[PDB]
Amino acid sequence: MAGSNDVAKVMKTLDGMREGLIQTAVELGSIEAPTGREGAAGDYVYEWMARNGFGPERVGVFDDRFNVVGRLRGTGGGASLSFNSHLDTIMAREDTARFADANDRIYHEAWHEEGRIYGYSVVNCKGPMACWLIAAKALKEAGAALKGDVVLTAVCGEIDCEPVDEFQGHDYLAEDIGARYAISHGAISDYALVAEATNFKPAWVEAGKVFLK
Amino acid sequence: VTVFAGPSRYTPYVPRPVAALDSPNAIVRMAKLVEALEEWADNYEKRYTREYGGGTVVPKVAIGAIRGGVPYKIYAFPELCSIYMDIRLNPDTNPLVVQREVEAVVSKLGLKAEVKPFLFRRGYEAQGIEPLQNALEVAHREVVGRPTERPGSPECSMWRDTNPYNELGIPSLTYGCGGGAGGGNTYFLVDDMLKAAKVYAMTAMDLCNRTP
Ligand SMILES: N[C@@]1(O)CC=C([N+](=O)[O-])C=C1C(=O)O
Ligand SMILES: [Zn+2]
Repeated sequence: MAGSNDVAKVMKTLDGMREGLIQTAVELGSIEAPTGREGAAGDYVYEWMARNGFGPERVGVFDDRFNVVGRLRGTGGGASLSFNSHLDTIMAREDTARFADANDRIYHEAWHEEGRIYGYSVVNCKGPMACWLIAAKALKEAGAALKGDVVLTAVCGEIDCEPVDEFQGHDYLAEDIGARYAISHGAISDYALVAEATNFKPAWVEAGKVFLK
Repeated sequence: VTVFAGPSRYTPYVPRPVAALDSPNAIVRMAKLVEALEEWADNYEKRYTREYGGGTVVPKVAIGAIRGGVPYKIYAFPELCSIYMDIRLNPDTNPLVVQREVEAVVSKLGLKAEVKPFLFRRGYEAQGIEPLQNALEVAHREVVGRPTERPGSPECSMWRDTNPYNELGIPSLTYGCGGGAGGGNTYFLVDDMLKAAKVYAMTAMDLCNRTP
């Protein structure tokens, strides 16, 4: 494994998808999606998945803050693999309390230039998301032979915001309604690759946290 | 007073160890500034103490509030942090002089801060108070039995609505029963209250029968 040169066909198919890759990343990256308002980004991904025949479902605690889960169904008898990236981004309409420069173009937009794609929302995390969205599209369209399912999981509320004191509920929740919620309500698989910007370096330990008032 | 620092980092990337005044975390810098301003405040009230006919003003300073970052997003420390200072002025002190003094405390620490006034009101010594002062004195000696004592400094060094009256050319003094809430006291003797009402009524019967 993997395959024979079933691989070669898929690699060429991906070569031919370079424009889709850039387009998806720019469009996704251009959507305003600070934690608390990921809905519009979610909708984009849902429709993208629907268009491409991945039978997406919105899986969320709130109707405007939800995870999106689709699948490329395998033929049977293989391990399933989830691809996962998050829908929310860092800087809200105005985080003047955190950052002194809470409004630069790079902080709230995304665009294709040279052979680059600019924008914090691309780095974190619409770019890696576009990557496996395209990967799945290629696998599907190349007719790749897969015994196991590929599960496509775009999650809300990855960023470390949390309710506390008088700041409660819908507007301030994050991780509790994101990935763990999506998995607990059906987005399960044998393995999961979380796509984030790591410069092609794999990690498989992470920290926990305790917040103290 | 808003101290600047930064750049902000996601907690797993925060640079340590850093000296407090050099902390990229504005909160940590503000902590040093708070201490220097407390030192400044101790001396400020001494330096600007001033005796008037109407009382001795001991103008005090307190830090009444602080905020930096927001509680519901604490994964990246803030690049700015603000305190809100209550600085009393004797009647002869320009607010700008005080602003400069605070700016100097900041500068000596080598910090960058914005020092912004968001409130200024003047204090006043009454002028031409004598006819009310006298009517009151006579009433007080009669009802209470002894001459009036000069007020403690705190009660001469606060906000009271004598300021707007005096500002507008209406000589005005403050007087009543009980120790002061800011102190703070928690009850009145009914007896004292009655002495106050009688002092007030007598003051009026004197003063309002004098020709203006
Ligand atoms: N001038 C005030 O009314 C305003 C506020 C308080 N206080 O901060 O307790 C006290 C006053 C007082 O001397 O009664
Ligand atoms: Zn991320």
